[PDB]
Amino acid sequence: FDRTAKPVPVITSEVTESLEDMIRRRIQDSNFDDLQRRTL
Amino acid sequence: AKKTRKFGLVKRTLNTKKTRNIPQVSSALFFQYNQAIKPPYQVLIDTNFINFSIQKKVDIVRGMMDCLLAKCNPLITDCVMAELEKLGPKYRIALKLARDPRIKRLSCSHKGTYADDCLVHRVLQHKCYIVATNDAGLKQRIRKIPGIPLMSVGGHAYVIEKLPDVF
Amino acid sequence: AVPSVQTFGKKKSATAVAHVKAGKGLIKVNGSPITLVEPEILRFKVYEPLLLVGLDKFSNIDIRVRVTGGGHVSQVYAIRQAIAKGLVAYHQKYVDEQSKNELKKAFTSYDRTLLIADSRRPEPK
Amino acid sequence: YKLDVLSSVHFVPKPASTETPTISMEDAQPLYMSNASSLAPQEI
Amino acid sequence: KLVHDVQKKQHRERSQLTSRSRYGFLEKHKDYVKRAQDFHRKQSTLKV
Amino acid sequence: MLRRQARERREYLYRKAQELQDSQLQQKRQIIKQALAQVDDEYAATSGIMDPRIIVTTSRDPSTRLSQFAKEIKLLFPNAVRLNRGNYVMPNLVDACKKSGTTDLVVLHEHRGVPTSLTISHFPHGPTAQFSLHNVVMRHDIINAGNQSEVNPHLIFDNFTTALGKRVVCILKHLFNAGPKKDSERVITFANRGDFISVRQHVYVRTREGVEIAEVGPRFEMRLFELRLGTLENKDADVEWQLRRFIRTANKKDYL
Amino acid sequence: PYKIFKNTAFIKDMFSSAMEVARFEGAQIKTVSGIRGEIKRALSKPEGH
Amino acid sequence: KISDLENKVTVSAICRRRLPVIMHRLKMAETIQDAVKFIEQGHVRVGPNLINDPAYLVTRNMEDYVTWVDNSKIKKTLLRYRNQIDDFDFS
RNA sequence: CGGAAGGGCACCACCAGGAGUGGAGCCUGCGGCGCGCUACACUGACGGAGCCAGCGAGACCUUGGCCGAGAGGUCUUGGGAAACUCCGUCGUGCUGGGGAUAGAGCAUUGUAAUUAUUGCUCUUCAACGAGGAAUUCCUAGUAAGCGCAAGUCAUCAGCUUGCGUUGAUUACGUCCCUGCCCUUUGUACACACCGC
Ligand SMILES: [Zn+2]
Repeated sequence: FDRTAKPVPVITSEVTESLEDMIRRRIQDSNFDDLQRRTL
Repeated sequence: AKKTRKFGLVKRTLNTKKTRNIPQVSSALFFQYNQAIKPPYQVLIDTNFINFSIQKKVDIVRGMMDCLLAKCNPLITDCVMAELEKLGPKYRIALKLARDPRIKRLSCSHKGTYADDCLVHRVLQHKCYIVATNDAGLKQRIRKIPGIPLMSVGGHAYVIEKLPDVF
Repeated sequence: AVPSVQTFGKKKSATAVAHVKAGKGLIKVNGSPITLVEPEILRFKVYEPLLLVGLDKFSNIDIRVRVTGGGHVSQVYAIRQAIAKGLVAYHQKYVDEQSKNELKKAFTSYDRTLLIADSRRPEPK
Repeated sequence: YKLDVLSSVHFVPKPASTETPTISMEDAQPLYMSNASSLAPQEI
Repeated sequence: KLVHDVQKKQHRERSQLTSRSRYGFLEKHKDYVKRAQDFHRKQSTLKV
Repeated sequence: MLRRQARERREYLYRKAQELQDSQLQQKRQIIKQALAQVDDEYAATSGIMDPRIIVTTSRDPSTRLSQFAKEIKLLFPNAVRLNRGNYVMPNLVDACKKSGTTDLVVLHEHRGVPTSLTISHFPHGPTAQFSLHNVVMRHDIINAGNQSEVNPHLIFDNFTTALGKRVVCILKHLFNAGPKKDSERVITFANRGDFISVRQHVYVRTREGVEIAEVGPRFEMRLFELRLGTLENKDADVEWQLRRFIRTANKKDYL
Repeated sequence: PYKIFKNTAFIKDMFSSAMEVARFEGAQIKTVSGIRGEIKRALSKPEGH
Repeated sequence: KISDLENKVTVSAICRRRLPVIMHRLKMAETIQDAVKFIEQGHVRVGPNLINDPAYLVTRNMEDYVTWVDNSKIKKTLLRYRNQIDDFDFS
């Protein structure tokens, strides 16, 4: 039969591995959004 | 009359809301038939029709006779007469044709020279004539009125449009 | 018309409507006496303004009070506040402003919440 | 000035009226203090 | 154009069960959406 | 003051409609930026100017689990203050925090001690983001790992594509404190997939060669099921975005 | 359905067991008026409710 | 904008900024002429001070803070229709 | 890369308290861990008497009349919660606090009630005698307690969300510890201070 809505994803070691590698890339690059102070 | 007050008003509005005269049909008018046009015919001529008949060099009364397969009677009013008289010297030969004992002059009681208004008043008041023209906006006007025979000039001779008795 | 005033005592959810006029010395809590308040131990608490200021103008003056809303504590505090506000309104309007100032400063000396309301508005740190 | 007139509750008169040796009446100083005296030692 | 009466023929509708006749008049989409517009009108005027 | 706040709410709805028509005009004029060759209003007012202040609040009569959980929320959030809502009402609550002068509110809801709902309101008549949070993993639950560094953290947003996601990243960027240190040694992530944003605290260092992190703090999945223009104490203001559960494409459509 | 709320209904006599309800739970449902919804949670006190 | 000043400032803009239009706007009086009459009778007050001339443009704060003068018959019959008279404040 | 100084902050610190959990039973979320509910009686139990709110308005909810201890059912009619206050009874005994179990009986719903669907009546009267190791959390309408209403796209029904009532002890200081953070170029502008 059919379902009505998206399933809530359960989180696996491989998922958090891919995540933490993406984080490692973004922090090695040091590229991440920050709310920097408005100049002047 | 501030704009944000108007904004609040239209949002409130959406949230809340969520002697005459009728001219008779003529007695001579079956649904689009116009049974009142039988020989002899009674036709009404325009300046454009005159000048284009000169250009295509066709005869006026002989042309409408051969086009309409019977006898026909020509009419011009004082509006189109003064319109020819205003055109004047270059169409003096057109005035010479327009003055003729065989064409019967019809009088009018009008202020100005708008022969369009004159003739469209005539056809809105009579519905017994046949209009013979070449003009485009007036053609669309006599087209949007129903049950009336338009005959235009074009090609080698005249052409009838709305008359059911084409032959 | 009769010299009469109308005030309110307003606690947490308790509203008390008071109607005050010169009278014979009767106090009617919803048609019952002030000797017939409910919790039987806050009878002194509702008695407080009367014995604070004396009984004579209350002999002069008849008051009718009708109360809605609030628990018992809110109710009786709204009642005595309504009493003080109605009496100071009458003794301002129809009686002397000097005497009004006297009873006002005395009631402010003992307990201001009979006059003004206590709004426990919240605060964050 | 015009807007202060139209939006004022209290009276506001006209602002003002719009070579040769000329004297300045209002002094922004006590008029008898030396410039070196008004100068701070740090700033010199 | 090109269609049969056996194709456009008929699509009838069945009724409420004879055992659930205590709660009659089975609701269909048309009665549902009209109930919906009336309830939305009441909701909107309550909002006003 | 009722007249004042009503005038501010009217101007707020007018300004949001103006931002709306200007955004549609921006989509219209996007075609000419290629032919030849922005934060919100209430977050544009105080983007990097003022430090925010957030009040975290329980719904009502909470469990100890919710107590410690909102405590952990405060621990993750700079300039965050606890509130045990006991016999407090919604309107007087929002009005009292408006009286105090406040940036943002986060109030929590649950079922049987299990946190499952989080709503964030912007106090200067700002928008509200309504989330269902489920997959809660608490530091209290896991271990006595110590304490958070509580330095102004670094932010990592992932998979923010639509302008709805742009409004989201604006709101989260502005709820976190302005002007971080370049060497802020704790970093937060914003990991989006399948319309399920999920977050974990991360302290991090760079090695002799690469980088090394530690996941710490909380760990869960939330999902924005609503965004309203007005505040939460409205319950009637115009919804800016509504989730459609009962539709054809519901288990398939992304960003809705 | 034998008990209804705003956007909520309590439905009996569809399953024999709450185990059957849990085998078919979290699921897309619709009804004869055409309208959509979802079966979410079994009722514990009766079996197929 | 700058076109808002080069175009939109009107005699009608300053006229709705005028006081009795604001009274009729906040529905102090049902009609603007009755608002003018209330202005003449001084049954209103504009923040700290009451007023008597209709020829008044009101700053936005005083628009938020304008009302009737105290112990006025008009506000008293307001509280009489609402049946909420509080003679303690000589309302 | 390290050390040192100075300053600030913290119911993850100090300090004063409070309240639970963990002990018994029941419910419920996790694989033996967690969240709640009821008790352990005298500030208590029981019986009369009095009665004070608010949130909530998409064959249904009902004023009244009838009998039946009750549960209940019947005919008609339209589209005011508990805790609380007074009196009385009981009295320190796992006692009358506690109601777990079991039997018996009577009613309603349902084809059918049987494995009591459900309520009521009487009899049976267990554990629990204030909760170790510990645990948490907190500074005012706060904790807490009480009851009321709605389920209004996520999630919820021995459950969530609103609402009212009553209503406190102790701090409101400190970095002494536990940390954690900032500074160690006045840079800036008077006067003063300071001066690797
Ligand atoms: Zn004519």
